[PDB]
Amino acid sequence: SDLNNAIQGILDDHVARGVVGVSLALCLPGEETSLYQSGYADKFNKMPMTGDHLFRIASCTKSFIATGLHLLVQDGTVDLDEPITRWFPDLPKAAQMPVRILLNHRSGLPDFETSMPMISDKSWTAQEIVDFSFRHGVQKEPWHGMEYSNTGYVLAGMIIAHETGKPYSDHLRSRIFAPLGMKDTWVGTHETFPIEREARGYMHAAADDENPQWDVSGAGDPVDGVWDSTEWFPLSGANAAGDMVSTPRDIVKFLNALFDGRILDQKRLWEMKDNIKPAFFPGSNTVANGHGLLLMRYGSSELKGHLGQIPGHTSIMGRDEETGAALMLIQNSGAGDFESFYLKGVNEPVDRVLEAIKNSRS
Ligand SMILES: NC(=O)[C@@H](N)Cc1ccccc1
Ligand SMILES: [Ba+2]
Ligand SMILES: [Ba+2]
Ligand SMILES: [Ba+2]
Ligand SMILES: [Ba+2]
Repeated sequence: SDLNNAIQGILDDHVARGVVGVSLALCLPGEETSLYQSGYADKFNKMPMTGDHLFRIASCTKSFIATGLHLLVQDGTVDLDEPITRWFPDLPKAAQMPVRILLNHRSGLPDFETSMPMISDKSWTAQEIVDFSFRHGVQKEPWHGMEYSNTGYVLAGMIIAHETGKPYSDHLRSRIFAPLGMKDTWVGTHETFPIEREARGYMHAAADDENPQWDVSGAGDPVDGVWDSTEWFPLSGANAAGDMVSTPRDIVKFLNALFDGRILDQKRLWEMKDNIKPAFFPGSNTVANGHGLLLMRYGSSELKGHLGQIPGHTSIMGRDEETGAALMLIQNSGAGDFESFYLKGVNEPVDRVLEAIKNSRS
């Protein structure tokens, strides 16, 4: 179609800007998932990006942890409004923290991401990360306002594990990956994934990388204007906040099933996607969030899904509720600064795609 051609052109233009590679999966109503790629999986080997290359999805993981949690709500063992003192009795302010605040970025919890060394081989524990957060972050009052929280999701993961008696990867695999045939999806803290299949991730030595969000010391020198950051950070360090590995294809599988109502009942899905308040994420198109899903605005279209930033892999997934379209776009270029083109600019091709879809429907 002319749509195919416009979309490939969008991805082509984006890599021509200096993005190493990009992988897209897009499903439209009444149609199969279409896959598109441009540029390279591996910059130095000049290996072409395919629909089978795996990426670290970063915070897109949170949508799966939220889903996992809401599933345990359905099982009747968890209440979205009950205090987390049940699982975390000695956690400061826990009595003011209902289960839901862990998912909605309004808990005031101290965060760990900006203090955590991104270059490391340390195997982290969920509790280590929690203790590390309280050591290095600033805690605010629950319900102070929205401030993006990775710690809330780590604690969510710990609930999943206590309520099921196994690592949270087991719950996500049996209740989500298996039933939907997501065969190319892994949970990084608790599962070994095949590195040889992963697209390489690239941090760019860019001029607009002024205020890096990460401790990226120990990097060494850039080759051809980039670092290969694929294996800088062990995924256990992100844990339930960003440890998943997947393909745009598998992500769209998840997204179709979620919005179709084939995972969560009507009430848990409404909670995830419709029970919303305003939300900010620096550099991004985020305007609101629910309990596991961000609302990201692209002119006259909006996606409900998530963004993900983990060194070298930059992702946007979501569902446009008006058009029915589900998408996951991951590039293997990034930087440290939220406002860098290599981070924030992942939104440009996304915006262009939603407007091309719109055109072909007008
Ligand atoms: N926006 C993101 O995708 C990152 N917060 C994911 C992440 C969590 C924890 C550590 C590193 C990375
Ligand atoms: Ba500086
Ligand atoms: Ba390492
Ligand atoms: Ba509109
Ligand atoms: Ba037209």
